[PDB]
Amino acid sequence: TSVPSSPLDYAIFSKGALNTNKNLTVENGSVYSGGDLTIDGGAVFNIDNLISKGEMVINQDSDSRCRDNNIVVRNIIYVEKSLKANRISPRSTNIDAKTIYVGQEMQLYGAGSYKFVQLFSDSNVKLAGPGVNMEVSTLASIRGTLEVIDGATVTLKSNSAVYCNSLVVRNGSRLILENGAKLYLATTPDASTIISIQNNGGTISYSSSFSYPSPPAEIDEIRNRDYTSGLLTTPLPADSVGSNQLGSTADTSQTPPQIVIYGESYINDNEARIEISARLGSPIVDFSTLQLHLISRGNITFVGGGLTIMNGSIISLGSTFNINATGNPYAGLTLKYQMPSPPIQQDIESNTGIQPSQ
Ligand SMILES: [Mg+2]
Repeated sequence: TSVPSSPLDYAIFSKGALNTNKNLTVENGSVYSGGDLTIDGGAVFNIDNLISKGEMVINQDSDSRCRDNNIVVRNIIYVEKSLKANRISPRSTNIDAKTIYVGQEMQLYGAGSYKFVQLFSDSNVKLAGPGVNMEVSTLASIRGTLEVIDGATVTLKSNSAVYCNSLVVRNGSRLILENGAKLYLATTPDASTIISIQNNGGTISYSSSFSYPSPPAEIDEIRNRDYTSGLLTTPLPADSVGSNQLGSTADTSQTPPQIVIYGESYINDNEARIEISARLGSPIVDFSTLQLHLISRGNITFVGGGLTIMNGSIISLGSTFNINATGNPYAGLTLKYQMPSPPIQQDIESNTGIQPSQ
């Protein structure tokens, strides 16, 4: 349930708005955006936390070089504003999270399986369209309306507890209660809605007097933490070797070695490889050979036609951040998170000054 305080815990950390590339695969760590977080089609994540301090948007892309979104979050999805899962047939957006909080509206249009242990919304939750299927396994607190339309379904799993102001279900949609599930509604719905509920041994309390569950502590922690406390405005380092526009520090005390690349204005990967080769004193064709940390205040671009595989992390400390693939928008990036070694942690801390609040 703990959410990491330091940008070094993140597979991808963005100070400002984050726009991902298509066919992004992320394994381990967390992902954070201090502004709007736009996830492009074909995201496949298996991460601990996914945080946006703005709007979150999850896109779909029917190009045959693309694929479905499959987002698995072991702890928390946090969205300060609205979450919007867009719809492009015949794609799916599958999301499986322990805890999701959305401060404004949750709008699920793209088909997919959305599975939450606990859901907290400070507004409405709207599912619209064929194949849009949500399951709540334990708890949900929805301060506005739960709207389930146009073929969408919602399943309240056994012994779950769900608290909503209002419920609307119409247009070929269903709300399913499994055994012992408890639904509490502050109001009484219309006839059509009621006849769209399939109650398999649960209980519905209509126009019920109840208190909402409040989001777990972790939520207010995320809301009140300034994730870039202490951040300097010093430009990221550059050095004369390699590419004059980039800087680097290496840790060769392990094998494979670790390296941090700094690009104040941007980083492009073929230029990063020139910096890497110069710093390590050896030829480098790719990155699977290496633990790599890329830190910029501009965009990070992967220029190959093909998939880039890396181990490490990506940190943007600029106002906004795009991960771009210009060889072919579908080239893809696979990122396996790895914590930097202590010397590289210290180097990054020194050059940026981020000091998380204790
Ligand atoms: Mg250089």
